[PDB]
Amino acid sequence: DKMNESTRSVLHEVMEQQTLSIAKAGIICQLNARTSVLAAANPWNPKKTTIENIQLPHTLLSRFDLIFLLLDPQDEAYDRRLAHHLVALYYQSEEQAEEELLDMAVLKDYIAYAHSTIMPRLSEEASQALIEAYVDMRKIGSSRGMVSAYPRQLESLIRLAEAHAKVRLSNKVEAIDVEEAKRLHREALKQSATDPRTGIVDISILTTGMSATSRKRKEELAEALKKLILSKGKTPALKYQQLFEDIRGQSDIAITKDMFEEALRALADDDFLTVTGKTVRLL
Amino acid sequence: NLEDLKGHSVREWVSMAGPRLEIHHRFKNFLRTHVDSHGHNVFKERISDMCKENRESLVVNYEDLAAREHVLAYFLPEAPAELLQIFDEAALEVVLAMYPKYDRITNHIHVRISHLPLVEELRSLRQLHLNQLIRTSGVVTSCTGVLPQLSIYQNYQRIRIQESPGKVAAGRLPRSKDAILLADLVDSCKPGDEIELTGIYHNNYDGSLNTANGFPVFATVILANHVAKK
Repeated sequence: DKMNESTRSVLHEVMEQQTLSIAKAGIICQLNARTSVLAAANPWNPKKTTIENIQLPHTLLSRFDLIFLLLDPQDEAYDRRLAHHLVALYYQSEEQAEEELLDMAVLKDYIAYAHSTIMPRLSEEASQALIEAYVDMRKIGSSRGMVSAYPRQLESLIRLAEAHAKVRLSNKVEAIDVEEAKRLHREALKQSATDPRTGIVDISILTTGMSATSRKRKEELAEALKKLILSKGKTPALKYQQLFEDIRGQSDIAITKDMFEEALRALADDDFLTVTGKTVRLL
Repeated sequence: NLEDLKGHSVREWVSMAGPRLEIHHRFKNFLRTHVDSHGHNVFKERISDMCKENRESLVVNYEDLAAREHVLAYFLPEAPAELLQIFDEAALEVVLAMYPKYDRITNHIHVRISHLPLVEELRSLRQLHLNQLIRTSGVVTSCTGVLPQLSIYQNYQRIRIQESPGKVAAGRLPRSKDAILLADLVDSCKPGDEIELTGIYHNNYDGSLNTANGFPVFATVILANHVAKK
């Protein structure tokens, strides 16, 4: 979560292009950098979705095939089981450590063997199921008259289905893999992309960094600000603090300095006003 | 006939008395007889301007030297330190023939060549070019003070030139060379200037290079003969 902008930029380049470019001190070259990323991040606040809480932009967060959230459940039985597992670990002994070690060695061999020879390829059933999954995600947006699927989502489902097929050591990817891929993808969408303001998955969170609620509030604030300036339109210049007090005196929401300035910037990009220090001027 | 190169290198040939005298007479006659397209004598005017201002330095153009006396133009880049010596000796007596009192002002006159056709890039010099007359371009970065050098004493100055920025490829590094300025060439330039340099390519031994590389490798420098801004 707390890497700097240049690191974010080179990471974006690597994850999009799978190569890294260098030009320094007479050295000019291109390198192969096809690597699998696994990241751990931090801000909890249930009133806001993950991308709304953490620092990083949607350009990077939209690249992961799956996203997971880890927090305490406030469950007595969960604490009891966790403490019991901890007590069992306090008495951890060779009677089961050796068995876990043996299974770990066998698992390394299993992964190495599967990786060395197995190539899952498409089936008619898997193709139908994957097409249907994409159609389901497009249909989910149709009630709101909006986009809710695009090809990158289908790639995530395909990769997960191929991996599940390879776990079974199957040379065919098949409906067994796709239904599990849909399950994981749906669960991940539920946990990662739900708007806590409505309990519904809002794709614009993952593609723009905010709930559509924030967008609507910003637009309404800009229209209210425009109406306030127009109601005083006999004057060419209005004071910043006076406009802030007018808005905050007419709003139900406790509008912040950032919200007010974002609305001013939006109206400036719309060629309605110019902000000159402490004075707002009409165009 | 002067052209009869047999049994000798050109350096040895122009050292011989017969060829030396033929070269001397041919350049002198070229100076007195050369005419412009209008039928005007070129060097009467140029010598008179040189004398009136006490400047002691004569510029010649390679193109019309070739156009009228090609045999000398053919030898000139192959043995510059020989033909330039003969040329200096020939020019001084033409000057004294026109202006008999000019030995009061100076006892030597230097001939400087210009518009030499065989330009080379500052990184394309090779051992193929050693002890020949060349032309290159670049920007000055280092420039010593003017100092006196033994010979009698004469002015001496040393400079460093490198490839003009934006003529190197993007993101890579420039090459560079050292050059030597003697007599009336000093203070013909200052740092940051872009110049056109005509000179002799020359090399000598240096123990530092041999000990740094481990192979018997020599150092090189350019003796300037004509300098002009582009």
